[PDB]
Amino acid sequence: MKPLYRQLKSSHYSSDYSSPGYLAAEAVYAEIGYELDTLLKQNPGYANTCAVRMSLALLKTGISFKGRLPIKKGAYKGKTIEPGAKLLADQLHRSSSFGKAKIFFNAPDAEKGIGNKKGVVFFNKITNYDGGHIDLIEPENSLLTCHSHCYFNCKEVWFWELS
Amino acid sequence: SIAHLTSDDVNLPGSDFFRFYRSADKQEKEKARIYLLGVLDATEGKSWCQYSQLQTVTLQEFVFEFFNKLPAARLHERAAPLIEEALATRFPCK
Repeated sequence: MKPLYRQLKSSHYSSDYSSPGYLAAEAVYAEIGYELDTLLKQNPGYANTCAVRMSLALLKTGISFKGRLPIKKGAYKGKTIEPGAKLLADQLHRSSSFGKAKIFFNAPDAEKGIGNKKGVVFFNKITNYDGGHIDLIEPENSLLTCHSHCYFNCKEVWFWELS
Repeated sequence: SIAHLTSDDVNLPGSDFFRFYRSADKQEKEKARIYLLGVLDATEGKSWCQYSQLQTVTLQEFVFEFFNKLPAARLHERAAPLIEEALATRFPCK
């Protein structure tokens, strides 16, 4: 069943170097039995870790999903990580206990729609980047802030509210 | 050292950049990230590749990690070439 926002955040490693929840990509990959440098040589795209981080947060909160990257070490050995943001989002949307996301087609709609709520956000098709970004979002003052980074410069914003 | 980052701070040392880059003041951190943006735009597609493959948060993380592991002696070098080195060595154009 659907996790509380604070529990999910507590199991989520921010990729924002200035965040109190920060953990670097080398340490993130090491936890699941991968060497960052090996992965980067296969594909530079592995440097983008938002979906890796979200996958891990989901596992740590007992949420089921299919991933492509097998976990080699630690508590979740035998489970899988989904390293692609869109693929992970598509799965949470099409087939999970989060249910279907609310879909916004522009940033103003997304900002008004999310409002004072918190939960999981997916930024679909970011300007100047071939892909998206999945993260946690919550209000701070009267602005929305993401655990790692917000990308409202995108085609669509998907949102799953958490309590 | 430099007190706070301004557009007049040419030949910005690595140590000063890295201080502003980590600032608790959100406007100061943003200014440092904009200095970075200028360096990124000046070097992307030339010494390192590339925007289509790498998010800005990704670029920012790897720049931080490079600076964070840098021997203290190298922080006297100019911020821009250090940033360039960080990305050129991990994400070369192929």
